[PDB]
Amino acid sequence: VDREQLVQKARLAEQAERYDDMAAAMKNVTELNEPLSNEERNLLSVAYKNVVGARRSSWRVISSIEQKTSADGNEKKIEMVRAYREKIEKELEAVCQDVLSLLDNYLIKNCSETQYESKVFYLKMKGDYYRYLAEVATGEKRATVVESSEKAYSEAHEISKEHMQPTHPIRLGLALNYSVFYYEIQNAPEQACHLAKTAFDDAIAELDTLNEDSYKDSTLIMQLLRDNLTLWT
Amino acid sequence: VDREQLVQKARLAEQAERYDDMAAAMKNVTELNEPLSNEERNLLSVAYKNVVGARRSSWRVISSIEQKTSADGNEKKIEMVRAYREKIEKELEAVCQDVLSLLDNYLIKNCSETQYESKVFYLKMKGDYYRYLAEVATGEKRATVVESSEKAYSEAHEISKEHMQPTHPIRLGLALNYSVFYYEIQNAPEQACHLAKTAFDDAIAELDTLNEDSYKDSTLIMQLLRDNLTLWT
Amino acid sequence: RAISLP
Amino acid sequence: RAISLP
Repeated sequence: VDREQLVQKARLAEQAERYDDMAAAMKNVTELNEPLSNEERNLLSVAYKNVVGARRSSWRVISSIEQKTSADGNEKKIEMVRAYREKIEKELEAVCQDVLSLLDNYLIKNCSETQYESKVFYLKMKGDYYRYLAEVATGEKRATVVESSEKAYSEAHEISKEHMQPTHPIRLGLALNYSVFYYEIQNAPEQACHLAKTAFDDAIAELDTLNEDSYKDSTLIMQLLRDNLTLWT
Repeated sequence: VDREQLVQKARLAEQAERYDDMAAAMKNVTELNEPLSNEERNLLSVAYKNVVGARRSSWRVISSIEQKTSADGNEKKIEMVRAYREKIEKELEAVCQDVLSLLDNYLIKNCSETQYESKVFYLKMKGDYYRYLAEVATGEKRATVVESSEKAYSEAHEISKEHMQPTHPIRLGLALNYSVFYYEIQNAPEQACHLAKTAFDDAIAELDTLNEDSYKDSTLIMQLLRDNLTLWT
Repeated sequence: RAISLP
Repeated sequence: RAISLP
């Protein structure tokens, strides 16, 4: 059982656009109960992002059609579109639960006090995947996953504020996603704008704290913050 | 579930980009042992084209990487890149065998003498899916599937020459794929060129015979014939 | 229509 | 390089 082969597998699977294989390899790496390098973290994130991403994209297409045919008033067709939506939801939720279990029982658990970058990165993932659950949940189940999403982002934001520079890509990326959560999930546009503007402004104030290694990644997330802000206003 | 529901599932799956579900739906439709409408044929074809397409694309990426690392001389890495290629091959081969079985046992079988369009369409698919098998085969296995592909295209070509106008999309599409077969598989560039040039010239000679329902598909293919011709010369 | 981290 | 029917 060779950790380096599993990582190489993941790199191969990514190149061949086989994201299930990539997720499986990186899951297996995580299960070895040893910390992930930066490259390994991203390999895990990219893998599950695509696996869940294809279901999210399918669910939107299906929901969108469900709306139109629901209005059209043809049951037999409506039942089948709805059943298909449910089938995709179950897939999506299974992927989210899979990631969350890795996060809670391996990745967040094994972060030491000083591994701030990793804690924020993982807590942000935890917020993201509960947010993906929130996108498709209704009733009490929605309320629960929304609370969980909020608690993950909230904690990640505390750690980021205290221990990372305003221009740090991971901190910026969290502000980005957390603000999206505020707008789309909590329907709190004021809170969303405040977070995105603050994060953007704070990065700009300390713009000289950019290393050439982070310049490109930070400035690009900053554009996204601004893009969202322009849209929301 | 009714035939009508399976077809609607196929249409939904297509919009959701879930080509496995699309193939499974259309497979069930085929197994009802009744002829396929025009829309149904295309649904079946688009479905499997994407399913196999994703493997062909992955195979090329992996094969290309195998050649570069093969030159590199690291056995551990070579073995697993090799094994990964083989895993994808098996998937691709299973998809082709699945389609071919549908074609031989249901679709071609159920074509009456006057259903020329259908026969050509299906025999072209048969040629295509043996061609895809030929892409990854070596030795005697390659020779066998190449013979099979040639046989299918050849028959389709005789029927299309005899029963379809030179401007007919299905006839043009066959000339396109058959000429690709000559070039890429048979390594017979003169035969490839002759077929593509003849088909294009014949369509131009009788270009007045385009119908408002087909001009679009037909003209698109004519471009592609010319594109290939330009490249091959 | 808001965009999250790619 | 050669393009088959889309």
